[PDB]
Amino acid sequence: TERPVVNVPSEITVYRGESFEYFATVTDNSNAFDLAKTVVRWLYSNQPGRGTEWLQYSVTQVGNQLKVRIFGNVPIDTTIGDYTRYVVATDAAGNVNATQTEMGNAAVDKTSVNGQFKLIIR
Ligand code: NA
Ligand code: NA
Ligand code: NA
Ligand code: NA
Ligand code: NA
Ligand code: NA
Repeated sequence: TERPVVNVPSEITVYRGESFEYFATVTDNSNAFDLAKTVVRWLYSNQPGRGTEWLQYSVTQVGNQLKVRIFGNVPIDTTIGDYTRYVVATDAAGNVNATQTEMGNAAVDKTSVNGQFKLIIR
């Protein structure tokens, strides 16, 4: 009950040669966040990820929630396919919606964590 909660589109579809601009939301029972530790990343590191290096995000406080803008410009030559990515949010007290251990276990087991989504390039 102390962890923040992301709502993100389960499948974010982007197209070669086009930009995109999707939104996710974070809520927390404390109403307060660590915006510097709220990120969009691939599994392995706090980075956008190989094959999706153009994936960008921004974090804004709106009232008691976070607005997470997920955006970028997809190069015309980008490789098509499907990638798993993550919105990892931190409340002001340092609680997270998903830990790296939870993320790693889900990736191996083919299960999911809060904030996980599929990024599909067409
Ligand atoms: Na909390
Ligand atoms: Na949801
Ligand atoms: Na839902
Ligand atoms: Na554009
Ligand atoms: Na709240
Ligand atoms: Na961390």
